[PDB]
Amino acid sequence: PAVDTAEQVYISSLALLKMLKHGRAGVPMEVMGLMLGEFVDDYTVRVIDVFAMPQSGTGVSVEAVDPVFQAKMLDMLKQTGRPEMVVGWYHSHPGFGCWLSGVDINTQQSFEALSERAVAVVVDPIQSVKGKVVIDAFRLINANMMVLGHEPRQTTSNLGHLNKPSIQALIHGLNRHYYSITINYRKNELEQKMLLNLHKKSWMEGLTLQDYSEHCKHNESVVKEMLELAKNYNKAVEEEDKMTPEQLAIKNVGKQDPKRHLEEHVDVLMTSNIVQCLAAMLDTVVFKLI
Amino acid sequence: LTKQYEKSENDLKALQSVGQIVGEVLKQLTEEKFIVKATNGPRYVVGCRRQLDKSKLKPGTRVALDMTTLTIMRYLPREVDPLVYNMSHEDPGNV
Amino acid sequence: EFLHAQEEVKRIQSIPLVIGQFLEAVDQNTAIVGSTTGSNYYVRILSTIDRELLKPNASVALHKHSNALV
Amino acid sequence: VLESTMVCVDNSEYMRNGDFLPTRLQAQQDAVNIVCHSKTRSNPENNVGLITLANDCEVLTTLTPDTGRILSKLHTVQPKGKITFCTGIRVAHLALKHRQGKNHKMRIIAFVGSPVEDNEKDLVKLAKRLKKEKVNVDIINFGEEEVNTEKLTAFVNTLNGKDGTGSHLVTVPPGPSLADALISSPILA
Amino acid sequence: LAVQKVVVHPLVLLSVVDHFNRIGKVGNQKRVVGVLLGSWQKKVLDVSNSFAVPFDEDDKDDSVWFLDHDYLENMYGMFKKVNARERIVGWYHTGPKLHKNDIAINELMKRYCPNSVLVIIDVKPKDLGLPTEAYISVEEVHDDGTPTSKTFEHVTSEIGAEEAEEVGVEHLLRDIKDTTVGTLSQRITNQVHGLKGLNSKLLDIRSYLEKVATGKLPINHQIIYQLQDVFNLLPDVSLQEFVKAFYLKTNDQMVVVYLASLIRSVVALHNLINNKIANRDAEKKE
Ligand SMILES: [Zn+2]
Repeated sequence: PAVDTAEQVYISSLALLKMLKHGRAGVPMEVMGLMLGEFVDDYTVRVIDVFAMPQSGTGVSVEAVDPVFQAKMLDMLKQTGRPEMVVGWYHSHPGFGCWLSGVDINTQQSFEALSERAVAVVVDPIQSVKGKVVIDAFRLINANMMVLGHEPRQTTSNLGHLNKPSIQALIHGLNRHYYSITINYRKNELEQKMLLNLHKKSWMEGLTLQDYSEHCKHNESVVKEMLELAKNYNKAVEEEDKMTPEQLAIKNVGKQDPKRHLEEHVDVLMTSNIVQCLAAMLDTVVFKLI
Repeated sequence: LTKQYEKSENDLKALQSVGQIVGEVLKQLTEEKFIVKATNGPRYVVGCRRQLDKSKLKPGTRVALDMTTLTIMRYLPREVDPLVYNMSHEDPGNV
Repeated sequence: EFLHAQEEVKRIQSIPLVIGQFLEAVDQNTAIVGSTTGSNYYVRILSTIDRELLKPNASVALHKHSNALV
Repeated sequence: VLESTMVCVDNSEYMRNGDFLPTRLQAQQDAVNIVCHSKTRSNPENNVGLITLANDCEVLTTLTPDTGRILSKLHTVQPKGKITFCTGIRVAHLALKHRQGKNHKMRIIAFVGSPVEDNEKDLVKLAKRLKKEKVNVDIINFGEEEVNTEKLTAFVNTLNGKDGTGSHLVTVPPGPSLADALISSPILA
Repeated sequence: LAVQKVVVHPLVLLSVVDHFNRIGKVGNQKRVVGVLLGSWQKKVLDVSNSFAVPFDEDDKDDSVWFLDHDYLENMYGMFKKVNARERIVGWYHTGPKLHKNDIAINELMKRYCPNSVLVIIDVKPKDLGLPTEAYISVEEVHDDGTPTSKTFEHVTSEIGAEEAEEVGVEHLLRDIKDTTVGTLSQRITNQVHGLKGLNSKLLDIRSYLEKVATGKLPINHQIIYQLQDVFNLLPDVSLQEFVKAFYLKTNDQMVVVYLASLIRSVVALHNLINNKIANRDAEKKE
């Protein structure tokens, strides 16, 4: 019964944010926690929620799992509608990629003895940027099976080889002592609409008019900036006429481009004045005494 | 001996710790970005621990950085040169 | 997706970054930088870097591994 | 048995009376100290929590496999306000629905030491609701049993229905200590 | 007051939505109540984490309600151990509006945090408003001689995210959030949302006044006092002084728009010049 390469680990929206928040706050400690969820089948591992284990002391490494903290947190989470078993553990790798070290391999073996399908999720809060989180799910490769000449997992699909392994992970034992499980994200309409409220400006701000004294001064200063930029823009036009195509860009390094700054000033000023004008016009009839 | 176990166990916890690179803060770029220079080495654009004060990290402050991430771990007092330490702790002879 | 690609290339700027000195721009995407480690490297420049700030003797943050100007 | 119990202690103004030596407040503290201790040895997993029956009910301590914390809370309980028995059982029943382990059985211990100022219809319908959730409330009719002997009679009879001694209505006449009659009552048996 | 603004992080919203879903799964619940954890910065609250607590209320009587405060203490020690800088800053409940017993629950919450802030997080995805409505308990000293009571005073709420929390949110909103719309279009959409938000607020007042007129609720005499100030503040845009000033200011911005558009067109002509030169040069060598 070899595990399938098409196995997927599903991380909920709540779970992903908790490890990112816990991992970032614990930078650079390899802060660990337990992933609650359910092994739906031989091909799916759902991570409904996670919770963070405390750090026993100083040291940038994964500490031993505290059994009293785990058991009495699991017991107390069951009271508020979370009767979900532990499907693995997560820990942070603050900036040096997502892989498993020697200590991480030993920690995973503790989970593998209890649950054979335990998943080691590594999250990189430092390398994670907006729209792309550096995450990976790992499960150990048994040395006895692979040494004798057996692949760690069967490949009955194309699903598990869509993500090219990183060289940093391949260096640190990927595909040698552990394998990567493809991570898919479970997002619903409800949670997705709720997250859309982030940075949603209040209705008061839309109709609020900017101070006209500062608006005119900003109008004043930026227009004065184009006065010098236009003077420099004229020089840039003549200079580029008599100037070789190898220096079309090299000569632009270290020297400001009047054309680029003129566009930015025009773009900034056009939205500043149009919005102020439209907001003033809307407020004229919306807030009327008659 | 019960005390022998405590000292032996203390060593095991002490073995898991890793040394930290000693540097010097040059300038704080952002709230979470710092420019530090190694004592004998290059200058790096590093981060800092959230739990740290970030107000005691004035430019020129000696700091300890993580070996891997180079994140600032703590701020240290001005280093006393061992030669200078031997200068102060030199016995005159009760003359 | 262009905005997503622009957003996702910023992970090359993740700390820690070794600090270099901009020496000479060979072309648009490549330049010579002097890392504080004491070695001069011919590396690439991230396309989302303001080339107007690449003045001579300008301190630049380089990738800790590839020394690229990020 | 593996059951979770809540003690509905009473701190009404009538708890200052010396009908029970030395004080009804002090007598009921010994009563809790014995009944709570009894539930501990019946099953080590048994859960005991404290709910005050003042003018407004206040859950001092929820269900816990601890005894000492119950008495420390009872030490700070001072006589104040009037009994509100209607809301006391429901607020105690609400905590029973949110117990540590759902395999535990419902059980509520009420210290009625002030008259229940409600109509018989409301008291009867409360018993039917507790019988729905298989909740057994054990009440000692000490204090003013001369006027509560009828309202509480409908309470236990409706809860116990026609079969099964789920709840008891043991009524101790005033004397040396109501706790001395508790060890002979079916509550502690 | 003691709080100037409450900042609710996206993690709290997801936790509250999940909390309502999991307990709501087993049994139909009017609302679910939890504890808000966060830090304090000047006078702006920074609600950043939350955990669920057992809670139940009888619908018939507001007085009967149970909150497992021993669970509340036990779970705090968990979160304090992991993150010591996150302290109890209030509670939350997912009920669409305030409840009568909320002032009673706050008193139980007040003993752990003296300036407790109740944030109502609506699980239902409202189209216009933010899902969070922060309140604080204050003593409303009436001038009519009625005794002072405990009332909830509204505190402005804002959804803000930590740098790492924002990173995960943009990952989850990667596909649906459309960032191609320019800044100018975004501000106009804000103005449309401002018009919709103001309209909804005005209908709420009109609905309240309609019920007052027909006797459904009595006259508050604080809303009516407030309403007279609202209509008195309505400016007269037909004054000659304001119209001349509006015309004078509008023309001041128009010339700047005209100057920017004038610069834009010729810069566009320069780009067309370069394109035709590049096209002509490319075809000459080929
Ligand atoms: Zn690790």
